[PDB]
Amino acid sequence: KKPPTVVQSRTDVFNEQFANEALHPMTKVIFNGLDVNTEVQPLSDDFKQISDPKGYLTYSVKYEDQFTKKDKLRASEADDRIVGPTVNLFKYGAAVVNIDLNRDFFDTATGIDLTKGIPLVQDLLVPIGVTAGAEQSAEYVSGLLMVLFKVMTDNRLVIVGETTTPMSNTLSTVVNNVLRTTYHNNVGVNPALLRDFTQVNWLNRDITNMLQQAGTKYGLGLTETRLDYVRLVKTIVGHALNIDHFAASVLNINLRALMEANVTADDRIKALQAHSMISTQFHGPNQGALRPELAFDHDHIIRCLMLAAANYPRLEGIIVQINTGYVASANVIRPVSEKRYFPENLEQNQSAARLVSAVKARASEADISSIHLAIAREVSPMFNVHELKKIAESFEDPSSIVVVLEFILFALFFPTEFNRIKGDIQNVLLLFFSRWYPVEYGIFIQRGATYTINAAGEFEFSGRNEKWDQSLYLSEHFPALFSDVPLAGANTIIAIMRLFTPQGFLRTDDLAIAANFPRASRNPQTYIPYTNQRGTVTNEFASRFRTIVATLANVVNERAVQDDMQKATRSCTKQWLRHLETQFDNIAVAHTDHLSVVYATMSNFMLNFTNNFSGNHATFKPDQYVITSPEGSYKPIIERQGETVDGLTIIDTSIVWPILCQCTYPLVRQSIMEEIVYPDPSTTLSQSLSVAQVLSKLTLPDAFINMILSGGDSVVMRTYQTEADDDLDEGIRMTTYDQYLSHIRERLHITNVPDPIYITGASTPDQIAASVQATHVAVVLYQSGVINGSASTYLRENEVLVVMPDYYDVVSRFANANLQMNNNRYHESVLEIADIFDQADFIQTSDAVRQLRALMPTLSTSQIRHAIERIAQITDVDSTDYGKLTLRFLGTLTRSLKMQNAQIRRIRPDGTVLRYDDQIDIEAFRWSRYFLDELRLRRLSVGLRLITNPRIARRFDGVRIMYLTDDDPDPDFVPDVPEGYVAVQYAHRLFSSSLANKRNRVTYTHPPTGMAYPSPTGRPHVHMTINERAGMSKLVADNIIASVIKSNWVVDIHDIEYTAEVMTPSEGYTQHVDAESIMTAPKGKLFHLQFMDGLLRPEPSAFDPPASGEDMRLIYPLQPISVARSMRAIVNHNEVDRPRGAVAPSSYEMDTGTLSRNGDLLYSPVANGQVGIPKLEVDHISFSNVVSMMTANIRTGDDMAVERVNPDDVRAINIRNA
Repeated sequence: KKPPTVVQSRTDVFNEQFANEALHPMTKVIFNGLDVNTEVQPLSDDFKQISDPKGYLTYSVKYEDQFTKKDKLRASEADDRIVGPTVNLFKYGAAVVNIDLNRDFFDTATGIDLTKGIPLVQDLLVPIGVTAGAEQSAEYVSGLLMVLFKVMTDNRLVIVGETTTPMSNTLSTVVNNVLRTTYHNNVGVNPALLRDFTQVNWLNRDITNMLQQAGTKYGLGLTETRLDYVRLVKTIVGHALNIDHFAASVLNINLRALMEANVTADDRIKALQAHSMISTQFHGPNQGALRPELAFDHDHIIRCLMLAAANYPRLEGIIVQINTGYVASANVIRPVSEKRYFPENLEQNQSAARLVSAVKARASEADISSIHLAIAREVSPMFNVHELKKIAESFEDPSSIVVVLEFILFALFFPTEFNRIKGDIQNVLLLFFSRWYPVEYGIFIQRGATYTINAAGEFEFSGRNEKWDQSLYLSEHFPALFSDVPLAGANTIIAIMRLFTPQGFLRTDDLAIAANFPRASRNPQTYIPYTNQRGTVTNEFASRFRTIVATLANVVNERAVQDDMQKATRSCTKQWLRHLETQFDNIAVAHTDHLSVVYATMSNFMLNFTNNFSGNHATFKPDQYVITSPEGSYKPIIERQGETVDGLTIIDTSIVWPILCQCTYPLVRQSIMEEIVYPDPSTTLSQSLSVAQVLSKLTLPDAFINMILSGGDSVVMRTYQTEADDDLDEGIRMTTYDQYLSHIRERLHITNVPDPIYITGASTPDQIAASVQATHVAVVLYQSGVINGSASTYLRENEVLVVMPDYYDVVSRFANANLQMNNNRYHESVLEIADIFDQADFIQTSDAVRQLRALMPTLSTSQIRHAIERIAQITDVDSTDYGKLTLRFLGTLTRSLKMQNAQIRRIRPDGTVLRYDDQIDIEAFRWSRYFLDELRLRRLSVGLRLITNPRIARRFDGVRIMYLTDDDPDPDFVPDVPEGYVAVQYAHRLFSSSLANKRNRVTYTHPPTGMAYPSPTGRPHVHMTINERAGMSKLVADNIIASVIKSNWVVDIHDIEYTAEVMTPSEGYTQHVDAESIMTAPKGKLFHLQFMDGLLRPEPSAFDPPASGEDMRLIYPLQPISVARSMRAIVNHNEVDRPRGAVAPSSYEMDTGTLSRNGDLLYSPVANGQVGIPKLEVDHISFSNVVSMMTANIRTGDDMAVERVNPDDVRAINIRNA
């Protein structure tokens, strides 16, 4: 390579040993403004800032090609921007008008295909174990998941785009009563603008009839103007757009939570004071309420950081690397190549040759990558359990007291990292005491080598001489040397363990709570190792080491004279023990003045979210949270698995020998002044936001499918009937105890209810009602005895689930007075968990999600895995230039954890999952709200009203085969079953091959008569109902469709799926559907039937010679087709005033109404003194709404500029109390 010219490298060692000082900062000019040095990024990249909003539902028109005219209609020049694109979409000749999902919002980038009318996503939920072409029907059920997913993640926030203001004398008076003084250039399309502009007379009459009612009042444009309180400029205007109320409700939730958060851009200063030095100052710029911002979400970030520690245990390497980057950027400890482990004329002394082999064998070289790592491990959270670097000592000589002095200095410099490995230090120290104090060692062992904490606060010592392992750190056993309980006879061992006590204080996170940062406790309190020591002659931290060595020089003296070693070999020990006295006085000025303001400001970072230490080694344990789940195993947060970050778990206690001796500090040298480097906030702020932005959207498809399937779990019950004339559901509902133990009992420890009562036969129904009113699920437990006839009347009426231990003679447990209940009279049916449980954010029991689970196929724990990997393929998350460095660091595995009804609970150190406690855990752990944001539950409730809308539910099931003529075509015509038919359920027992007339024929047997009907000609009038269509022969299906044409049967097939597009008579039928595929197809094939609206057919001339053929029609629907129809046949008939069956638009489509103070949309009031009906209560669809949009004077989420002022002296910064 290079290596340069060893003369030039000999002056390299001379250069880096004798460094100097430069860089005077004075310039120094008058500035009559605000001297901005740094900029601040926004705390939450949350909102997009689109200008013209696109709705969820838009109009769609299929024109009839003959009556229409393909020109653009030309109104007046001022009206063509308002009325123009409406009359060009509802142009004269519109056959049908359908209301469907918007294609350029639910575009091809989200994988939703809206070509066939319904949403269809390809490979989200595919049923397994079916025929290879039977997955098409399940795409609708997985299509509505992605439509619900896009509404939920719709973070748009409308800014006023390119509006225009017309003159009032340029618009006609039929528009000038409508237009509210301005309008966007993209006005959209809405049939209320068709008033006095459309050619069609009955449509112009029906819209004039509706807009003159009291029930509606259509407007367009500016309604509200929230002028600001101080600057007097307009901030939030409400424009009455032309947009549907499912998209206008989401756009108002994004504004009602941005402007009514009342946290400005100046609260980013609170997030800088945490990520900078203590008692620094930030000035200006006072941007006020014209620069709003979301509050930093405390409940969500601390909820995802408990998944991110469980799924990704390499997260400890992220937070330490961010904390190491703050230590190395402070220039806090700088190594040098000059050793001073020994005083002058002691290393070459022959007496201490046994001593200098014990200090130079422990003191490693001063590598800066590990001293900075040792500081940063302290305030960091612990995820992998730290274990000790193995120290092999036998404690033979009195010069082996160095190893104990290694542990004293490691207990004072790093008391937090002393606690995490204090047990493996006992494994070394029990070889120390057992070879120096053998009389008092056995007195200590007979009490115990470990102890536990009793519930009554006592110390239950075990009594077993056990070597400690770093597992048992998570269990209830403690190291027994650190109990600080006096023992009679062992007074010396307890006295030396009083030298490992910490010398610090307990500082609350005052700058982190006010910054509203994530914390995993109630009072976030960290342990700073030593108090700032301003203005003292004798340093009160260095004087602690005076009294430690004064005890250790009596321990090493009694060990020396017991084995009558030399006067010289003992004097060289005590000269070395007071050389550690002198070298500690030089650095205790610089630890307790310059480190104690670094450990203070590192305890306020965003990602240092746990308590590290309390102040007592005898009682403290880390709060062991887990991610519990009833349908899986709990994954602990703090969990020893040895998964290193390549040297992060191995704690090296030899780090204190370079810290004590061969490290120069920026306060020891007074004589130059170092001009202490205050690090900038933006390096550790932007590394903490980028991690908290990546993992906030990392379990985002993990959360969505596990929110829909939250109640998808089920139990097995039986329904014992107790009277006559009962159905399958009425009766006493009874399940087994093992079915209760696996599913229902673990969900009662989550919902925090008492145990249900044990009814013993002698239980009145006012006792069972006491358990149902307390435990909110209707579940009681059986114990013994015979339950009286009084309580059987209560369990029948309220459907209370009774839990039995076994199904052994179950009627004998009830006092069956009616004698209708029998051991073989029941209906073994399922019972979903969502049907008996209900909480706010635990089980989604809403009526929208209730329907989708009935449309999903038989799922698995492998298809939920495929549905998560498919959503994360679609939505590639936002990833900054630091976030890509973290995602390929953790980095790949996520599917090891069940997320079914996952909550966050503590555990006992024994291993049992505790309940939620109102006074120990934080309030963000009681209900993990599907691990979602605060906003995206409010967007979700608008999305649930969009899925259960009948206007988009166009997955048509059920089909009818009949042989009527097609002379008046319309999709609404379900053919009526005639008068004298006989309804017959389909079964394979009916059709069979029978020799009839010299030929084997398929023979139908009519079940009311039993007659055999071999030919399909003389078969009776039968209304056959097919429910199965599975295992059906092809020859049988040939006979049935032959029986429809010949013998006029009506065949219903209820178990089919199809879509339907309403054609026009000029376009005609493009593609047909055969009757072979309508019978012999797999269960999940999604058909596409085309129906023709024969209302706009060309009426034939009166002198036309007639044609020959007839238009027949074989396949008919069951339910009304075109539920999405708004208007139909927009023409004017020449004989009659309005055409046959042509419909008028509903008045709810034209109603702006007002905007409520909460932010919900309201219709127009029907009378005075009446609050208007909210638009999300009814199932009607409104296409004009008031959307709260911000103006050009807001600028949500830009970089604001501050002034950082460094403090003057690093010794003048107070830490405690404040």
